Amino acid sequence: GVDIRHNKDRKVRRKEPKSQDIYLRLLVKLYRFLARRTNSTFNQVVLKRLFMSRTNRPPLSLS
Amino acid sequence: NFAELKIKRLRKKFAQKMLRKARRKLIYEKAKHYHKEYRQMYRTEIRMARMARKAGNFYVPAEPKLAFVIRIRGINGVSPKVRKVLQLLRLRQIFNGTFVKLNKASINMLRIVEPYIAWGYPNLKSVNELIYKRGYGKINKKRIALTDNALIARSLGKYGIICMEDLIHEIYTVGKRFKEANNFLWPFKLSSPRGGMKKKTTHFVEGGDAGNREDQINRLIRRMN
Amino acid sequence: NPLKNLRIMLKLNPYAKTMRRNTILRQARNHKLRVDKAAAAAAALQAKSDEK
Amino acid sequence: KGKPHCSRNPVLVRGIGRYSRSAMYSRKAMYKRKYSAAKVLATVTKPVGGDKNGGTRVVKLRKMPRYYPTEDVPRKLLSHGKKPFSQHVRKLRASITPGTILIILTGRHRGKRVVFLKQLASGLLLVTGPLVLNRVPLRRTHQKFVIATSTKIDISNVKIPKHLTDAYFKKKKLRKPRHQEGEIFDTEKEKYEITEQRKIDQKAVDSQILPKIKAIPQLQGYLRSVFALTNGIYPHKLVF
RNA sequence: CCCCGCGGACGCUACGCCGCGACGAGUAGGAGGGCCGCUGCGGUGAGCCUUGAAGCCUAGGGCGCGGGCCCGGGUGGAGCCG
RNA sequence: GAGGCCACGCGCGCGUCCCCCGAAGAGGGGGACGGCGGAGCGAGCGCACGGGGUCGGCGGCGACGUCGGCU
RNA sequence: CCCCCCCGGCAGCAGCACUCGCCGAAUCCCGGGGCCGAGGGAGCGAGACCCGUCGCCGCGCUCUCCCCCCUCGGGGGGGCC
Ligand SMILES: [Mg+2]
Ligand SMILES: [Mg+2]
Ligand SMILES: [Mg+2]
Ligand SMILES: [Mg+2]
Ligand SMILES: [Mg+2]
Ligand SMILES: [Mg+2]
Ligand SMILES: [Mg+2]
Ligand SMILES: [Mg+2]
Repeated sequence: GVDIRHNKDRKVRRKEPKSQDIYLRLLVKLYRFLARRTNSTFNQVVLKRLFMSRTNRPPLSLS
Repeated sequence: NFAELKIKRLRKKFAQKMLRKARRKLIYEKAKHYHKEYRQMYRTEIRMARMARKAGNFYVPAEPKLAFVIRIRGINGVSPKVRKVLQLLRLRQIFNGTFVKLNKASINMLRIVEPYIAWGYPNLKSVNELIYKRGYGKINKKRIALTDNALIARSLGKYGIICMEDLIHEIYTVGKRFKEANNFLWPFKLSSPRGGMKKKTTHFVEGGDAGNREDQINRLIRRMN
Repeated sequence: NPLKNLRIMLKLNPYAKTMRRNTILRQARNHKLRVDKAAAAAAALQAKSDEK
Repeated sequence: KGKPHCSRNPVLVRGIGRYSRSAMYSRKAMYKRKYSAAKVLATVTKPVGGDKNGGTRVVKLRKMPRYYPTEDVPRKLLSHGKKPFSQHVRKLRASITPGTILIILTGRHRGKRVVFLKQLASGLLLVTGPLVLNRVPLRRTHQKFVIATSTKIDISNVKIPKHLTDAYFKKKKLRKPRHQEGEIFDTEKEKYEITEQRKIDQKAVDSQILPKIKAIPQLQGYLRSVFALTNGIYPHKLVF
């Protein structure tokens, strides 16, 4: 037996969009490839934002 | 451009091979120098004791600066302070071993977890056996076996430790980067002591196994791994 | 396992080969010296017992 | 090219040479042997013959496969060892020296005492407890399944024939060419035949082993007897 | 400038495939997955079926950790399933 | 001056130290070390304590009696 | 028999006359029994084509020349400044 705690083992985060939008899934494929094969952290941020929900992607006003 | 690119790849491979050869020669000579240092220290202790006895005085050796700590009791019914100190020593399992740099703070922690551990002062042979047979690195939070020197070099080369011999030297003679070298090592997962223990529930000085046995930790290690 | 696998130990520490070779040569020399010294002691005993 | 030389680095322990890198450099004289600078036709042209068939034909060897299976198996990795049985080193127990009396533990010659002659290329022992004594011909046996006793005869300076090899003693079979389905019994030839060559070899070996057996008293009686376990005796307490 | 050879395994349902490391008790309770199961509806299988459906029986052969499922034999006689 | 060890082995020029004569203790002639200086390249066979097992080893037995089927 | 000697000498030496230790950079060699064999495209090279005998690591021989010791070209050694 090992003296560890298992309540925080599974990190709760989006690994994919919960949406079934096929266009969104295609561009998630594109940015998954770009984030994997480039060192640009911008691609990583964009991919994790694509995974997000609508409340986590609020609309941006023109102003 | 085919001949030119062949020349380019041959030159690159040859430069890489020469670099590997130079690094291997450096590793060999560092190990030789470490051997010289070890025998110098071992003979120096004997010589100092001899001159003190010739003069009729007493030579008190330096208090040991390295300890090996083995957790001997299990994980059931442990008080919170003992549990916390064992976690800070990285002994979360029975028959787990860890090298500890000895000072006031570490010794007081060892006193706190005294009933749960057996600790002592390992010798050069014990350090060699532990690192070579059961040495695993914490590389990218993974337990990776130390099967190549490149694994040590990629994680500790910024500190000058680039081989098994450098790691063993830093562990044995407690160097400047002992904390980094020791935390790089995964805690040793030792077997059950072959031949059994005396009594895990009492102290070593009262016929048991817990607490500080001075240099009998080497006997324990030989039976342990 | 190094300490059991010679080439694995040499991969991790190339100086182990020269240490091991020096140890083997030294042990052979010391064994020969002790054997010769014991044989000389036995021959001296034979001479001092059958010196006539 | 030059004549191959001996190793010049004597082995003192397996994997370790007696001399160091610089010592072997000086022994090899690498200081002056320094060097800086300086197929098979796949297709064959054949005259096809016949008028206006062109000149010749460029016929390739190893034509491409006619058929491909629906799926294959990936090739294995590489193991840097695992030599074939013919290249294995053959180990012999120190108690088995030429002329030792052995005890057979398995087979139809179970419990018989035979004479050891030599180890063969496969590590199998060649024995002949002489056929006039206990009906054991020149025959192979396995050193794992024998007991080496302490009694020995000096079978030095006797001539074991050179053709007595593993290929010589290998079993022979008849079945099964020109026959696929068994409606008529192919049980013929099942009577193994002792070859005249085998009889000649047996006579030649025994004619020079027997006088040395008769040289010591009642060893022939010992070889005629078979080994057995009496109810009082135990193999771990027995000196062989 | 490849060519005496015109040739060169598999893969990548990307919701896929592959690698490495650590870990695995569980009531009340929470969550995920279910190519677990029942009934009916929209699609689809140029699906199955009187040369035998459903159901049932079976010392028959198996698959899955499991929920369960497939196939053989018998009975049955008109519907059934992915 | 009648042994052991070295994971020491190309030249040229540069530096550092040591040696000789030193006719200003100038100037040349020699050793040792170098991490210094603009210029491409070793290949060819093997053995293996070498990124997880192979044999390029073998034997016996097989239809109305036996072989295999951990369910 | 015990102690001090004016002082010892020789051999051995934690003894292969089993009195009493701690050890191994001051440590190596060999052998036996048991359990196991997971993985499966490792080729910067020829532009691969018989199934990559491959990488790292440790070695041997040749592209130099003399000899030495056994076999009858083969095997085993000393090197060669
Ligand atoms: Mg567990
Ligand atoms: Mg839990
Ligand atoms: Mg308890
Ligand atoms: Mg036991
Ligand atoms: Mg208690
Ligand atoms: Mg659970
Ligand atoms: Mg001793
Ligand atoms: Mg396998």
